[PDB]
Amino acid sequence: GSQTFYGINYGVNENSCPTVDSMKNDFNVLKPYTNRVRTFALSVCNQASLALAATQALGMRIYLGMWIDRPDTFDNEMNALKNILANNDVSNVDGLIVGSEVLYRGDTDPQSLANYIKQVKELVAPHGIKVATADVYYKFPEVVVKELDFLMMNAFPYWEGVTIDNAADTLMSHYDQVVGASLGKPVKISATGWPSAGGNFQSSVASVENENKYLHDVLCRVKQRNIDLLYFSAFDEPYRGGVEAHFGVLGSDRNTKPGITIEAGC
Ligand SMILES: OC[C@H]1O[C@@H](O[C@@H]2[C@@H](O)[C@H](O)O[C@H](CO)[C@H]2O)[C@H](O)[C@@H](O)[C@@H]1O
Ligand SMILES: OC[C@H]1O[C@@H](O[C@@H]2[C@@H](O)[C@H](O)O[C@H](CO)[C@H]2O)[C@H](O)[C@@H](O)[C@@H]1O
Repeated sequence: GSQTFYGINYGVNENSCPTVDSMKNDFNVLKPYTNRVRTFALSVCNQASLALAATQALGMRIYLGMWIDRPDTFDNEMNALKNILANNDVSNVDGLIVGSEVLYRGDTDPQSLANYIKQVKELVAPHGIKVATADVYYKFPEVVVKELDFLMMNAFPYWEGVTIDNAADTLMSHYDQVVGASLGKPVKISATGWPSAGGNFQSSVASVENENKYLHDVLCRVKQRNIDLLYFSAFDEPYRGGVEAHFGVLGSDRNTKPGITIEAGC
């Protein structure tokens, strides 16, 4: 069952940073279901350095994310990347995700993002690390795609008001659109998930039964087409509030969630 998830997204509380041992304990709980995790920032809580130590001690692999929005974050994250290359083994890194939903938010223009990606690639390619960026299905302009090794899609049919019966079918449809913008490069999925509590979004209903269904459907669909998927997310995160506090496969105290069965639908 350590093949059930290709990988899993792992959240971090910036106002209450973990330790190496605390990360090791967290990743340990996940080991029966996966061998791979993903972090969202390099410098924040020094999380990238600590997660490399934790994954390596446990024999696991990792995707490393760079968090860029405000102008200063471009300098800070690049300096953190340089420190990582000098202070860490990186042989267990499957990719570097340069920004997440940068174009969706309008943090910067397409040409500027392409230039930053180009600089990142020049630094890590001799270390043997492939580069991507993550964004919504309608935000992959050619000028950005030209600089990538591969593409990663964030897509949540829940935030689209899509009903649970149609949700995984819609995910796959959005995937086909990213392929259309891919220039023939490989396409992966960096994030999708479904909340267990916190109300509804139009016809999209939040419940334990629905998260269970969505998990089964997506795992089946990506297996049929040989698509690599990072599920969102590992544990519930209360400090986000409301619906955003209920995306975990497991609970906030690292116990299992009653009603969730971890398995693929085919
Ligand atoms: O802590 C770094 C940045 O994290 C951002 O939230 C992330 C979300 O975009 C993503 O979808 O989920 C992960 C894990 O739950 C979050 O870390 C914040 O929005 C940023 O303000 C923050 O700098
Ligand atoms: O609350 C805003 C959230 O919006 C999400 O983007 C949505 C996509 O996931 C979804 O597939 O499409 C719709 C537009 O058709 C987007 O709004 C982000 O993924 C979240 O990070 C964000 O919090």
